[PDB]
Amino acid sequence: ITPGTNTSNQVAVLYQGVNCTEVNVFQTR
Amino acid sequence: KFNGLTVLPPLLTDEMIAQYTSALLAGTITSGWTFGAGAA
Ligand SMILES: *[C@@H]1O[C@H](CO)[C@@H](O)[C@H](O)[C@H]1NC(C)=O
Repeated sequence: ITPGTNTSNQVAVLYQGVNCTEVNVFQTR
Repeated sequence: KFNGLTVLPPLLTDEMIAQYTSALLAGTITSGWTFGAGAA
């Protein structure tokens, strides 16, 4: 998940369908 | 469902769809066609 590279170099990562115990960290549905 | 198959969730939950059908229905009852053309 990214804003544009013209806007920031920060990114976030989604592990689709994976529970966080198996992988700042947040458990979405 | 596990041979590399996955099912992804929809962007809008059933509760978000039901808020949209409620808003459409409450607009239709209280304000006629006007909420489609501009302000209710
Ligand atoms: C993730 O796994 C842990 C340990 O099995 C469990 O306590 C937790 O309820 C799970 N959460 C979800 C959203 O699956």
